[PDB]
Amino acid sequence: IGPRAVDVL
Amino acid sequence: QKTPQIQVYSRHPPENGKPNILNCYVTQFHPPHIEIQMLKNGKKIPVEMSDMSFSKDWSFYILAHTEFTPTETDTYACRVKHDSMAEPKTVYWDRDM
Amino acid sequence: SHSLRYFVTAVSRPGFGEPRYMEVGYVDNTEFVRFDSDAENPRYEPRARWIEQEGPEYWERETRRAKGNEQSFRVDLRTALRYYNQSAGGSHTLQWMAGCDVESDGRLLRGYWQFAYDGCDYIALNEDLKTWTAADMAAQITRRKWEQAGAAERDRAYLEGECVEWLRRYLKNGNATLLRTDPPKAHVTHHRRPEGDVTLRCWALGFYPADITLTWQLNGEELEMELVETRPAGDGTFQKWASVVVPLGKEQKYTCHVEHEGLPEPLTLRW
Ligand SMILES: [K+]
Repeated sequence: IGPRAVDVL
Repeated sequence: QKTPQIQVYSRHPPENGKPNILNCYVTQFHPPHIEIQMLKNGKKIPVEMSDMSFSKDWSFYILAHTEFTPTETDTYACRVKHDSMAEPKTVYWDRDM
Repeated sequence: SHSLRYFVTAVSRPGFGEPRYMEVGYVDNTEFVRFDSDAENPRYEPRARWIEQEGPEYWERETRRAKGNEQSFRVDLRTALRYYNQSAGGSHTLQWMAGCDVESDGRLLRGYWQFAYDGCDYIALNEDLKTWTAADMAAQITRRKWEQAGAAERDRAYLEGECVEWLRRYLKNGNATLLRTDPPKAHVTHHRRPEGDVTLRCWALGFYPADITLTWQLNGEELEMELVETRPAGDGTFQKWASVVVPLGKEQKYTCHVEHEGLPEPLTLRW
């Protein structure tokens, strides 16, 4: 299963 | 801006008369917006396009293809327009490559 | 060793509306799932038979994760505009690659978590899975926010944890497809040139996976060779050729050599 890019630039 | 590299080639070794697929494989471009057309004797063929992918160096790639039946005399090409180039780039199919 | 990787792209669409948002998952370089916000009712979709064995829970949780990521990417794109002082009317792209390379013994060999903006390196998780390399001043601003948030700790937990665990599960369930091989079918073609000499072209066709070595030898020494990039047939298999120019009548002194993981041993052929 895939990752979650919860931290934003 | 990265300039697309193109190969134009058949699925199977090309048999004059035997039905086949023509591919136009386009790689190493950025940005991902691209226009790809396949030509038969200079005229636009009405072409499936793979879904887009990018490679580990971030550059995009895609596969266009169309069904075709090679003859002694029909010429074929892939024409690509992309923002990295001033003008559309046309690559002609060479049945030996 | 084996790898599980996700490749994600967002492309902004100036005017009004959502960016294009795409995710693709791979096991050892072959696509098994995809998400595409341009589909009508966009869902995570299977791209091979083996992953279709997963139940509706998998499909639903993955679809949800993708849609959550779409929102983070939307925020990311707007933030990037502000950091670079760019206008709202241009298209911009943000790409991300994340995943794990895992050894035989189950050790994590390398974890990846990295981003590019408009095709250039932006920020990357270092091999230590604790610090970030920042390409520029924008990415240094991002780095400070991620250092304060403890991003790397959570990222590393995914890469060491779920990424490894799910890769093992996928290999268990789908190893017939994921580990399949199709050896090359090779032949040589012969093309007389106007100059009176001959091009010999060694073709490798119908092979899987993509990695291959093609060489030409003369009196069993290597050498003069033209060589196309490996290319898809369109049916899941790959093609490559290598060619040399030789005297007419001396074709027999040249041999073409093909190495590929699908072969019981190296192939040697001639015209
Ligand atoms: K997945």
